[PDB]
Amino acid sequence: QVQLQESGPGLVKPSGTLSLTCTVSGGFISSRNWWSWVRQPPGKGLEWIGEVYHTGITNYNPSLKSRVTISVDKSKNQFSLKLSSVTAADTAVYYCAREVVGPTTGYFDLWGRGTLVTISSASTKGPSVFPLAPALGCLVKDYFPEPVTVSWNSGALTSGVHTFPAVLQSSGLYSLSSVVTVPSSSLGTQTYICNVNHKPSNTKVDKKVEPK
Amino acid sequence: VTTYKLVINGKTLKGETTTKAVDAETAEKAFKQYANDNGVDGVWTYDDATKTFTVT
Amino acid sequence: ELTQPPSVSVSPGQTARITCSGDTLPKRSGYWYQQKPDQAPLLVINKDTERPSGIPERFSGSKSGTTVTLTISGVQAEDEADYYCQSADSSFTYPSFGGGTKLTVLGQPKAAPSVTLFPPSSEELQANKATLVCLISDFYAVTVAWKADSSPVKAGVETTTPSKQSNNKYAASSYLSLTPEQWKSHRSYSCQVTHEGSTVEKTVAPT
Repeated sequence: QVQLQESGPGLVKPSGTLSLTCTVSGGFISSRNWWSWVRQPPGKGLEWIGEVYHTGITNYNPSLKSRVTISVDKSKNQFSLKLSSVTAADTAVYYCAREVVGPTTGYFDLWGRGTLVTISSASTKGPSVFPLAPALGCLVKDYFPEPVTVSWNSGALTSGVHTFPAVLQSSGLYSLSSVVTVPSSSLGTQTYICNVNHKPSNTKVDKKVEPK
Repeated sequence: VTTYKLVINGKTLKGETTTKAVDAETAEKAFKQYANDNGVDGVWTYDDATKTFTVT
Repeated sequence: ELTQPPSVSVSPGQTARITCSGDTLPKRSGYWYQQKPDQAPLLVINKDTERPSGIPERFSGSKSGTTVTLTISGVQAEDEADYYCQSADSSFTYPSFGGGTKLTVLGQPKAAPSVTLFPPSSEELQANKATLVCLISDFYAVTVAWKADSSPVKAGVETTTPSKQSNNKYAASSYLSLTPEQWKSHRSYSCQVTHEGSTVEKTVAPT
């Protein structure tokens, strides 16, 4: 019935302005609920940001009070978030939420799907690849556009292959690693090569791994 | 701005990549950073019709 | 400040309890949310006891002053998730959450993690960069720590949350970014992995 949907840019350069909009379907903003925003930095807990009533009344998290702005809009039945002077700490999954508020209590019953914004000043960049000489694998170090694909000896070796999730470093570049466990006897005969593809930067490289 | 390509024919590294630049000399500097960042050291050749670099 | 334990482990069929502590609890009301991974949080307990419409009957809550407790009688594999308590803050003006509790449920045989520490590659080091790779695999929630010689390093550390493997076991990774000068200025470097109160270490040194 009543649903919440986020929208807005999923990328903002540092010192820029994050702008999100939550659209309300199957119900009117004119209810006596407070329309709030909550965020979850990847791997961390929940953090309340602020709430708004349909009259325009606002209430903001004090640690963020200076640079937040929550506005309502009944003409298109949505309510917006604007976070300025964004740092890297603002990289988080952003959920708009409906808040039932009594005289003494407040809680969230309805949530939106949630959208991820990543605060990075970066440019499409071919990933640099380094060999982890032996368990063995490759290290993918500096590429900004997210989707990177790793295969091992073409699409042949798929037994005991693990590609770890990417991580966002301080510089704004992504990094990940893919490891495989192999017999400590097959070293001499088999020749191992790891294949990395980065569709946005249009990079396709193969690296051979050899203990030194 | 235009887009240039590079072919890598190194010992353990072999592949291709792209960047965007206004002149080929600036692109040459960009690909030189990439090759060094991955340890490749070789001989550079250039083809202007295909706008493609290649180091061996 | 709302306090709840970081992790609680069970096996199928028994009763599971998660306890959230906080000073403002009596004069206010607590609330409990369940978060399936990669999904929005789901409210599962209202006004310290009330079950919302849609949650299985096995989800009850209780309040004992400055203590709320979420109880799952007859736990099932469809409840392995993260659970957040929520209340008001010290000033009764803003909602506050807890640290969060990773509730693990399935009881396939407990697995001791296997750890591999990798040195910086020769190719990376000629580029004036150093990055140590700690790889943890084949375990069934894990904490990681880094030590330079005999002192804890809390700078240049990156950690990835655990991810299931092909063989249903969990795996995680950590990175330590250094300049090459710090790599050669220390005798060794150690990765310290704590898993369910059992700790395994690995060490590397420059060649």
